[PDB]
Amino acid sequence: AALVPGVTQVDNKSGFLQKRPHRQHPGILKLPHVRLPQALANGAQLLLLGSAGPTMENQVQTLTSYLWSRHLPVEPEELQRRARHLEKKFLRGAVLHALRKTTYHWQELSYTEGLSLVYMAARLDGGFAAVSRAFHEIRARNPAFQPQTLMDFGSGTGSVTWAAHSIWGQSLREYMCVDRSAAMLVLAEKLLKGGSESGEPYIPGVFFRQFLPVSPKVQFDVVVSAFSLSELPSKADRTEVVQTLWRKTGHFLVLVENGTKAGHSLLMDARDLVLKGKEKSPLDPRPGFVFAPCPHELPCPQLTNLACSFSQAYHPIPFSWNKKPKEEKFSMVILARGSPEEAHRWPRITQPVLKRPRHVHCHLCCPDGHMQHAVLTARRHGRDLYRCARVSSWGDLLPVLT
Amino acid sequence: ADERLRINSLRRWRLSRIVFRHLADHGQLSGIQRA
Amino acid sequence: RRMPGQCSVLLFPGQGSQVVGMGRGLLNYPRVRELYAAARRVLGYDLLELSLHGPQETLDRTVHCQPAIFVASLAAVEKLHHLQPSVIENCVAAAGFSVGEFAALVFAGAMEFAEGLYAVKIRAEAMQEASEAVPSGMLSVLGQPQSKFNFACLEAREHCKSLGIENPVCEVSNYLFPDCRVISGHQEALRFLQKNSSKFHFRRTRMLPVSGAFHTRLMEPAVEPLTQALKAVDIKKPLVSVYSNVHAHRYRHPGHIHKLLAQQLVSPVKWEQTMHAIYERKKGRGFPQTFEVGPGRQLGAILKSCNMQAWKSYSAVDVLQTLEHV
RNA sequence: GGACCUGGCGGUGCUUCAUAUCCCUCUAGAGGAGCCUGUUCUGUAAUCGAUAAACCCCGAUCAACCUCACCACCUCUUGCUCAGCCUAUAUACCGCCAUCUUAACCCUGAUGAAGGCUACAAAGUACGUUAGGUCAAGGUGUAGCCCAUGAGGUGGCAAGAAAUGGGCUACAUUUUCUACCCCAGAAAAUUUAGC
Ligand SMILES: C[S@@+](CC[C@H](N)C(=O)[O-])C[C@H]1O[C@@H](n2cnc3c(N)ncnc32)[C@H](O)[C@@H]1O
Ligand code: SF4
Ligand SMILES: [Mg+2]
Ligand SMILES: [Mg+2]
Repeated sequence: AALVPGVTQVDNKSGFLQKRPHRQHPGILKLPHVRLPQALANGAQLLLLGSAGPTMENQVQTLTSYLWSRHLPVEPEELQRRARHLEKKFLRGAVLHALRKTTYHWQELSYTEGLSLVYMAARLDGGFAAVSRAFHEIRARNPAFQPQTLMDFGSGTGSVTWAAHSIWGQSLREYMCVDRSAAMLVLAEKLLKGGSESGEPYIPGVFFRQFLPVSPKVQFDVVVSAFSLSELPSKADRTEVVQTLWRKTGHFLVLVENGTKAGHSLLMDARDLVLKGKEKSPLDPRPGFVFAPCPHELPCPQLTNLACSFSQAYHPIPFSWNKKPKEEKFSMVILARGSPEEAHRWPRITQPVLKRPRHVHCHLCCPDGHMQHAVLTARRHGRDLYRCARVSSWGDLLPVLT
Repeated sequence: ADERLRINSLRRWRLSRIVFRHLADHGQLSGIQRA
Repeated sequence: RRMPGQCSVLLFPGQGSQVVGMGRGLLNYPRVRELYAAARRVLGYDLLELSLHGPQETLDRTVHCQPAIFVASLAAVEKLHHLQPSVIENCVAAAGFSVGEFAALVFAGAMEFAEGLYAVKIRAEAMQEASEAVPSGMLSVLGQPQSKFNFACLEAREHCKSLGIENPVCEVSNYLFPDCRVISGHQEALRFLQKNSSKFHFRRTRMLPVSGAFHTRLMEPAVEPLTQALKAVDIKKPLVSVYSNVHAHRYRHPGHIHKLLAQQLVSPVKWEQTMHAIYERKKGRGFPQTFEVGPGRQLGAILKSCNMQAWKSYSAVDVLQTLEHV
């Protein structure tokens, strides 16, 4: 509960309210509709001139829905509890058949040359928008940050590399991109060279590797994993990767997944793993804290039954099936080295803001670790804070103190 | 209703398409065959 | 409510439609002699003699053509009323070109005859004085798809800047129909456009026989006179939908005709937009009858270029002769 | 360490041809005018925000001199009826739509890994899932505010500029108008699909 009617007041630092309107309040983090770079948009279409007919529309849709509805692989432990429960009810072959149903069949996707094109036509634009929104968080609240180095685990189509260039292009000097699939690496380099096998890379310093380097000595300023931890075959694999990524993180670790229950639970495992440091004597002894979106390091209050996701509207790459703008629903967590900058953390709006006559509905994750459904009105809370919430939107911060 | 009609003067199966298909596809709707 | 096809739209001509013999064929018709007598009363000279028998050179002077066109347009309205009462009864829209707008309002019962003549007289005199103030003119240009108009205006201004003048003027002054415009400004700029048509991709160019640059900022000195003349006049609510030229939409409230009529004096004429606002409709829908009440048939050709289908049901009121001696 | 067996070669090049999808080939348009929108930038204290709820009554339509929404100011409240709000919730249920998951035998090799064909013939035969959408032709509950998320009043608000995406109109001589329904008279470059 970070909203007490009549007690909580807006936080006026930098002499905000006097010096600026309410529509530009510092908790505003909304990003206008994302347009991809023309070089990327042109390159993607050129690579698809061979086959972009009616079959491709069906293929792109099938892949998009399949990836969206994927569940995390069922760990064995979950499997025996389901097995015994069905066993007691029946009282082995019958149980297994009843276990093939009511359980999710998780399969590896071998990203070959064919399925790599379908992925690029389905997730390049969507993935780019989600990562751009995540990076906007780091820029907006810390505009002095000028990273010189970046690593991207699970670099399928290079969306992270392009998004990082659009924000920190004047200071980044190295883009390490890791991806086990040869075809995806082949596709990602074509996209940097204007969609042709021969050309000059549009971004300088991109390094492509097939295996994740494992060494605490080499440490990157921004480590990014976007829509990649969901492709790992088990929780042990996710545990090992996230530990390595954190060990090689210099300032910020940006993890982004789908805005589903499977995605959100995945990131809360990684969030707890980094926060609950287990290494006895790490090379980098600095602690970790959640830079965004959580205003606390306490357990997620929405992880029980609900999820936590955010939305970013973007303009899809022109195709035979992309006409109207789309929305990218994603889950994110950003983990930063060091300690929180100050004690004046602000609630996060984690759900669409509903504007109604003279009152506004905001669902806030508060610094104390609890969600608060606040209906803000001018009479109860005040003219200033009501106007701040009137202009706020999904994924913004609410500047409230005491 | 009637009052509304008066002042104005002074101036196939009723099922969802899918439920139709299941009944139609299972032969439960008389006379509706597939071409 | 009414099916399109039994209603009618009246189009009132403007500058450049005068012709010697205008008024013959309307003189015998009802009420016309009284209109011309009132025109004599208000102006101070005989429009009837000048229009029926003139040198055409006094008739081409600005001070004389505009009131003549105004009175001839209204006389044609009475002629049409005598011939076809239903058409005047079933009138949906009205529109005038430059001075014909003053006529349309008078037909719509927003102003009275004497008020309109006084306004038009002051307007014409002030416009003639403004044209005398600085040399200028207008050019009709028909372009092809590769023609850029603002571009050509820009070099038309660059040339005269190189010659040396305070703020050379050259801009599109009339939008008539697709790829046909009238540019207005200093004669040197228009001569530049004429001699560089090939570079500017202008298929045809024709200097209009006009005194000066109408519908540009060069006529700013004439704005303040007309406003005064219009201040006394109490403009009522038009009975029919009478369209404007400044922005090409139906006048909403009478309290804004006062300033829009003076703004038209120094603003381009949105004729093509008005024709669209009157005649645009889906494929297959019927079109209203169209009557060009006044001298000439220029608006007929403009309508043919703009909308052929609407032009199919177009007719012009003869103001030079009459079939039957009433 | 010697000999052998099955291999896999996530294989690599050349030769020839089948070589359809895609090429060449054929038809048709798709640049330009005028307006309405999607997104961006700028600006405001504010929403070029909406009419099972207004102008508009040729087509359409904009702001209407309407009401709701917004901004700045104010007033009342035990009020209406143990009042009132459409305020949230299908991220509560149901309904409805949609996503995803759910062989044997016989021979050969000395009875080794192993192998088995010749036609004028030589061992071969037989339901769950979803921070899903929908509160408009549908329901069952659950929460909120009640000196205001209720009821009123006084003013204001009705944007500006581009680059690109889409859409609506007219665009003619093999045409147009009248009579007829075809022997008359008067006018005047890329692409995109498609067989
Ligand atoms: C779903 S794509 C991520 C897309 C990318 N983040 C983007 O925004 O476009 C995941 C990639 O991770 C790779 N991958 C899967 N398992 C991996 C592993 N164990 N180690 C390294 N890469 C892996 C896959 O080859 C695949 O290309
Ligand atoms: S912002 Fe709040 S609800 Fe979302 S993941 Fe963080 S703690 Fe959970
Ligand atoms: Mg839902
Ligand atoms: Mg408004």
